[PDB]
Amino acid sequence: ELRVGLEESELWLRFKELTNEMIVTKNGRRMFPVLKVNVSGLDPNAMYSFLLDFVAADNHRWKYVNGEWVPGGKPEPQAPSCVYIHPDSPNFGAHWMKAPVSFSKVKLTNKLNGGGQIMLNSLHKYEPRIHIVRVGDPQRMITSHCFPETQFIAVTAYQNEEITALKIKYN
Ligand SMILES: O=C(c1ccco1)N1CCN(C(=O)C2CC2)CC1
Repeated sequence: ELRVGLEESELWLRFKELTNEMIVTKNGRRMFPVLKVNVSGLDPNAMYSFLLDFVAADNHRWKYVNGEWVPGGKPEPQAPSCVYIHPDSPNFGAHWMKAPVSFSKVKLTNKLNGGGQIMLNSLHKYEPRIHIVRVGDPQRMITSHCFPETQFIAVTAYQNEEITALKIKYN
């Protein structure tokens, strides 16, 4: 059976309990924690590409008020479709399953200024989603897993000083 497990789930849950934040910048900022998954039940012989996108979680934006995240108004129009191709793509099942798949180089941005970046709306909540695309498949089979532990609010600057401190502690 195909199984995609979140790595460092305990670390992600430490951030999620505070409400996770990821910085977005003009030039793009790498994530901490880094999304990493373990994979079993691929065809070791088949070739696959790994894609990453970010799904908008809510029909509203968020605001940090009195040390609490609360609904902060109507959402901006959805960020454009941005898919990140894992740089090991395409590769054998055996490649993806032999060691955890790390999305260490993906950059989150609030400006479409190129460079394979992911455009996100500040003060909106997103949930990372990984797609496994089988290569040379006339049916273009794709599997999609969501990672609820990895939900975060995109921010131009950290709102919660406990998040700022956590990011420094574990990174
Ligand atoms: O789908 C399965 C699974 C396990 C047994 C039968 O199916 N898993 C395990 C739980 N997962 C995690 O990411 C763990 C929290 C870290 C996702 C993958």
